[PDB]
Amino acid sequence: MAKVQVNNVVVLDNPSPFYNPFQFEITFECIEDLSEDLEWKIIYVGSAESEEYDQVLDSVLVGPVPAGRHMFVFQADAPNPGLIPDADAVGVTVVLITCTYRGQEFIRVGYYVNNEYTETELRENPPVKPDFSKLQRNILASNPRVTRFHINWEDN
Amino acid sequence: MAKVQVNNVVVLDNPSPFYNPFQFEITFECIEDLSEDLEWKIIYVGSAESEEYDQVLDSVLVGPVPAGRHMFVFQADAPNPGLIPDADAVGVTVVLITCTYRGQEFIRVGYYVNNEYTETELRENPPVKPDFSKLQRNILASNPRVTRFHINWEDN
Amino acid sequence: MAKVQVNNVVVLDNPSPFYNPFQFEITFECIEDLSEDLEWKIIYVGSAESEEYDQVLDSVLVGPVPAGRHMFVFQADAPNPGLIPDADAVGVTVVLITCTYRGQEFIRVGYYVNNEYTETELRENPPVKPDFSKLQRNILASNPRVTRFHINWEDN
Amino acid sequence: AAVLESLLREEVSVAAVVRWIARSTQGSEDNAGEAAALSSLRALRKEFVPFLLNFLREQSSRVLPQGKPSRRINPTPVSEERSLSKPKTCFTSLTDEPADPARVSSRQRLELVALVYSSCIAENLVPNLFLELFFVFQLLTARRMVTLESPLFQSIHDCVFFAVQVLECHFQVLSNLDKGTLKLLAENERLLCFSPALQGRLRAAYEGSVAVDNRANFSSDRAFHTFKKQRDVFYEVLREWEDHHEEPGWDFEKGLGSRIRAMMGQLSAACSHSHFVRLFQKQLLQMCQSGADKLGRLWRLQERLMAPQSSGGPCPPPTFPGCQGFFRDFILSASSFQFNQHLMDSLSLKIQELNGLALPQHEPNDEDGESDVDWQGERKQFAVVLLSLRLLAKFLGFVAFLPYRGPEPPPTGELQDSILALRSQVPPVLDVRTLLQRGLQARRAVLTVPWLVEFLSFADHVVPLLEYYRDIFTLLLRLHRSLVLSQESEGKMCFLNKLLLLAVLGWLFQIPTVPEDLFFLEEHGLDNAPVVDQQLLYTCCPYIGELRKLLASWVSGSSGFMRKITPTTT
Amino acid sequence: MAAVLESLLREEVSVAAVVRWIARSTQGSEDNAGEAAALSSLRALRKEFVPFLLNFLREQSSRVLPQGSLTDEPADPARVSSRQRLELVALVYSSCIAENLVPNLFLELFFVFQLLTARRMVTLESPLFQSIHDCVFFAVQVLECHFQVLSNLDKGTLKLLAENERLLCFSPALQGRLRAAYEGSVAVNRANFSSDRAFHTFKKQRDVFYEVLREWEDHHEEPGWDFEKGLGSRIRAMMGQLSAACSHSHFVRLFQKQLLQMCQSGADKLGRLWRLQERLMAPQSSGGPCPPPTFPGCQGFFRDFILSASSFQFNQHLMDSLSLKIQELNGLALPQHEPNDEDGESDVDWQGERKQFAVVLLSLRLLAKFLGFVAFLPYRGPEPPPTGELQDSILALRSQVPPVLDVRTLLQRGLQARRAVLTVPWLVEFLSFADHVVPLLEYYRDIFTLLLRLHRSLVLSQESEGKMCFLNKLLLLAVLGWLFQIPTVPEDLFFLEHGLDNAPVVDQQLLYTCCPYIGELRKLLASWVSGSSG
Repeated sequence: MAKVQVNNVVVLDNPSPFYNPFQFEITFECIEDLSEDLEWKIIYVGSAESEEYDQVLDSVLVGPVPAGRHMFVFQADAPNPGLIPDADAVGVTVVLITCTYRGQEFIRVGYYVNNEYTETELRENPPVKPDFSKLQRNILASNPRVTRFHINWEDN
Repeated sequence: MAKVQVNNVVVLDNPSPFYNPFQFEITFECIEDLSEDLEWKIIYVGSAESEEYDQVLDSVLVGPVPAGRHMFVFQADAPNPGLIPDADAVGVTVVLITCTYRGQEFIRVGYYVNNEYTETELRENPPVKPDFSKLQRNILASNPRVTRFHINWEDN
Repeated sequence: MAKVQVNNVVVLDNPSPFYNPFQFEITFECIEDLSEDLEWKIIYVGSAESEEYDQVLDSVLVGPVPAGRHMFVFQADAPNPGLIPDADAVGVTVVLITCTYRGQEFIRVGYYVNNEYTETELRENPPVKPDFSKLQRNILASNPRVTRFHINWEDN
Repeated sequence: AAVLESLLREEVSVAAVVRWIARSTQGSEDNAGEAAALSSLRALRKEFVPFLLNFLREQSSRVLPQGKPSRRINPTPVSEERSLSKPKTCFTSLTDEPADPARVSSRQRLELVALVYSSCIAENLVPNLFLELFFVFQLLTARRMVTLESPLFQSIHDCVFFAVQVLECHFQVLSNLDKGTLKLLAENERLLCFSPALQGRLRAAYEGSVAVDNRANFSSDRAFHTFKKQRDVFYEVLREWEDHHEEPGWDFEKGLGSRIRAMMGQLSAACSHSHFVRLFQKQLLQMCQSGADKLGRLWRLQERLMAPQSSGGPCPPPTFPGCQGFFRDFILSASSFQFNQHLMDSLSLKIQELNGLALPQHEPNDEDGESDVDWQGERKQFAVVLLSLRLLAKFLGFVAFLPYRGPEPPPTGELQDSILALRSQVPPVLDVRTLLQRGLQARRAVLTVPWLVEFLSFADHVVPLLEYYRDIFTLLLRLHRSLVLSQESEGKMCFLNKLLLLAVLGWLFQIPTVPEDLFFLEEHGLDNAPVVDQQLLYTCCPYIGELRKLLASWVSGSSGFMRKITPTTT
Repeated sequence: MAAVLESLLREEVSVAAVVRWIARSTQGSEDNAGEAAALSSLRALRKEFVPFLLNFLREQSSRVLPQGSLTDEPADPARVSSRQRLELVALVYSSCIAENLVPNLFLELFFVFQLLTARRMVTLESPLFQSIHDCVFFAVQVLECHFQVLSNLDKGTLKLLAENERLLCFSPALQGRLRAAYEGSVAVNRANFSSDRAFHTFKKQRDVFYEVLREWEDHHEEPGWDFEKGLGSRIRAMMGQLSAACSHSHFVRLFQKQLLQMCQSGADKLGRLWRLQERLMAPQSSGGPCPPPTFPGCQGFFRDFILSASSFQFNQHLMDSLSLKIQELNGLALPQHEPNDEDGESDVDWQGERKQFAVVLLSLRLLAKFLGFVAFLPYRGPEPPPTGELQDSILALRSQVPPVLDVRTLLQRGLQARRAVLTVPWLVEFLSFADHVVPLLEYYRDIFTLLLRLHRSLVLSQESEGKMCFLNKLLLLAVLGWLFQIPTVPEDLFFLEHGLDNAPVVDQQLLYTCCPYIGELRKLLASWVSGSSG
């Protein structure tokens, strides 16, 4: 009987360079009133080898949430290319959008992001040193993979 | 202006093997509380040539009759076969209902009955004798004929 | 999942002398089709002391019974006054309306019947020997006491 | 049939064969020829009694049917502007052959068969004693024939003679029946015609009978308020049922299912099922277990209205009469796992508590009548306890086996080992086997068995195959075989206790769920006190009255092609 | 209580003496008179020294760990104040952990990692943690003793530990050991259905069930998809139609078969995609090395299904089938390898048997979980123990119905037969779904007492030439500590007064599948690294 439920998520700038900030549209329906401020986070998995390279893009504190269907925007700065390793820069990765309440997480709407090279010469000849300025990020918005957990939505 | 006004005469058990008593569920309307008692009497036309063969099934008297939409169910016996002339009874005859108020009649209803056999042979080679073992009377055509008459509603 | 269900039953002309025949209108709703004929019975409780004086007024067979809402009437001859004991003639008794299928009973809608004397002198001076000609039988139709049992409505 | 014919020749005495079937020890008086014949026929043992019973059923088929002015009609004032009441169109000789013992054919054969039948029934070889007594009464009240080779019933004289011969042996059972049935037997004409002595003894017996809450219990405060609301709703639905549970057409489901399910949901919400189950059980026990001449007559009439189903013979299936019905419907309509589990737990607790009550009974000292109340007190106490136990057990057995009960007879001879393995895992809701064993050991059978029978009557078609319930039924079979209504050893068990236990056990062993072959398969203290009286016996077993009805029926039919009315359509 | 803590801090009584006293060890001839007398006198205060000690460290850690331009001051062991007290407290803590006095070993290890991974302070009398230097030194001192547990963790977590700067700063030898670690670690029918209408109706209901499951598979991850609104009407209609023609047994067999079949279940691009897909279904991530019971992935569906069914008939049949299957599986022989010769040609055989066991165990866990979910479903609720008194009625009412599965007898037979690795894990899974009133019945009280005795008998330091392999010990200790740290189980319960087990059957993959919260340690390190860059 979670007070907050989530519904369709629409990523707007799905076609963009590697430096364009993220932009998500989440339609979360809250049933009754909350007592604190919802905390949203974006975690970009810099490398598939391990979490060591995870980047916390930006954490927002949004809680004007009377019952009803609500909206906001979650623009966050692009990941710093320096930390992402070389091999995983050119491959396909995932970006996780998480939400927490009272420091407890309850939804992880994810997204499979891909990183190609736009110019044909680059795909034909992948440079040894990735050049992020000419890298293209496509987020597969058609196949979101959400996972939901049960938490205690108590008063205190 | 008449104090009595029939409003239907349901036929009960229309398909019936012979010897089954006639059943009629009458519903009639009274607007003022007439003092005397009505007289409902039911007639089976034994033969189609003359009335001497007509047999009075029975004649009930009804009362007291206060104002309102009253009803009853009437069950008359089977016709007497002793006075039956011949197979003419097997022909379509009529069973009628007449109610005499103040001792004078003011209505008739026609219900031509198809007095039909049971065995298939009895129709292909019907016996000359009016055998009553198998027959199908009481099959009413459901034809509400109303021969309204201006019966005198004298106060005394 | 009773094949046959029952609904309001209206006893016609509950105020009548002791010799007037019974008159019931039973509207039994059948769900799907039956393979045999319902057996309805009237049991007049002659004496409350024991069943020894019960009178089976008349048993009727009802069919065929395809699906649908159906109704009928159960006219039966009045109980024979000879069998009814002396003390119990003037008191209140019961009349039981039973139905059976394949020799199995599944409804016993009952009725509390009462037997008064119309004229005031008889009530003031109850004769030692009841005279059935002047008794009035009133059927309390407003408080029927039905009882339902469960039977197997199989094909065979 | 060969053994039956051999017995008919009087080659082997009836007592000898009866004792041989019971596996009694061979005494020194055993005859060589009879013993040898019975040993040789032992291969045909274990089914002789069933074969004899079946033989009577077929041969009884011929004796029983099959296996001027006028009135005035004060019109009813039921205007009810509705339905067809609406306007429309422009309307605007067969004699009763008295039974006499003179016209009897093969009297010797009838006597031998009747004696063998009486010996078999009196030794508890048959499963249900009262079923056989009902059949004997049916033979005694046969009207007319309906249209080894020679039939054993040539005329109504033969069947009546057989019935009276069988009844002669059984006098104690008949003597202890209701007053009304005693009167009917005493005044019966056929008894006088065929056996004046038996009728006189029964008349003497009839004359002798005539001569006689808080905030602490409920966690939190929302739970307290919602439980109060649901108790109010439960009482509302109960009052609605009480007011409307006999009017024609009132269906429990349509009437109350939505409300019961909503109650169930809100009650499961705030985990308050335990308290509601406590209330439910308390109401169940309080209600279900429960001119002056005009009041007595009204009571008799009201008893007539609520008499059990007339079609059911002396072995009717389990049923919930009167208020109990409601609760069954309730349990059915809730259809909630939570409520069902809590109800099973509560019923188990109440049954365990009640079955263990001490119930110190009177000590039979002196003949003083000043102690009247004491007797009445103790007896009433026991009766109350027992009745409550039965009720509770019944409902427990109804809900415990609810998921498994269904019109699915035993699957088949093989391929069912999987089902038995699956169903032999979950432990029983109530340790009925241990309770039965402890009750039998402590000599409390009258209190422990009846409610066990009520519990088991709601078993499945696969319960008699499990080892646990198989052992339970074997123990019940031994107990029933140990209850012979002729013996006495100076304080084993009072007669009426034996009658009650035997009746209940036979009814259990004649339920469709229990296989017919199970009964014929190879083989101080609360008890021993006058704690069961006629009223308690007839309350526990409301099918003995069947016998009375039969006699009454005959008398009524003494004073008395149907019709073919076709139903009206919609 | 505080007095005993101060006495230990002053070194009047050796740490070994007090730890032995807490462990109820027999008093040997070498016991010192003064220490023995003091400990005997304070025995009245035993059974609560350890929880208070944990609370004391938790409270003092609050200043160093948040909640429960700025430069990052690197941690160095030179600027350490009151080094003696920190070293003594760390030694006592290590002794307590190594003797299994604490409920959950990995909870304590997680706390140690948190102390080792403290960023900055957030704004006897003197606190024991004046700066990150003190907490880091304490954490490294405690971790030094525990090397086998760390050595047997994942390869990745070993690498993150290996590259940690603070470990190198405070204990180079430990780093050389865990480096060697990462190194080696990388070097590696018509008869069943009565009648024919019932058979046909079962075919339709099976088709409907597979249809609803396919709908779930297609739609159980899209945002907004609620199981109830989606499938409750269809599931309830199926339950009714199946109860109608008494076919619940066959449907439950199919349900259990599918449950076992489903739940138990460029090339470089595919492998990396698999790792990402594992990331999608990663645990709750919120925190806690002892998370509450949950249904991850396909299992979730079935739970929802049962909840939507809300059918007494189906629930009873499922309980019977699950009990039968669990008893059948627990009795499998599972012939393990005989450690003879060093031949490698028999390689495959080992894995064969091992895999078999793993499969069996996992299945058992799953089944047990669902059994414990449905058996206690009617009783579970937000109703903690009513109160100290007036509960005898509730205990009497709830102590009558026999348990759905004779878990006590199975546990006792498994322990006697030395099959703990196979019998305990699924029992823990079953018990984790109890209510707040189960840890009070005599039956389950004895069950928990036996589990406590077993847990106290599992110390990760001894060896007697073939008692129990280390990884088996780790698995059992982790599962038992997790069991003993669920809210339903009272906190005071722990503080109250040949063969499959001998052979190696649990490996790293099985350990991490059975206990998907060891990775928490790894997570912490990763977090630090990320926060080091940020």
